[PDB]
Amino acid sequence: FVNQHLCGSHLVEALYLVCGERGFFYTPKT
Amino acid sequence: GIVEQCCTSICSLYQLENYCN
Repeated sequence: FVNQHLCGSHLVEALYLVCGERGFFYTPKT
Repeated sequence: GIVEQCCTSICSLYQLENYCN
């Protein structure tokens, strides 16, 4: 499910699912 | 950043994992 364009809340969702117990850092700066 | 790699271009597991803690 990760191999697509993922934007906004969908991208956050993907990080949430992938990273699990590790958590993650999200910065939309680009 | 992640937006450039996953939003405006196609994302990958490799890339997403870069942002896990």
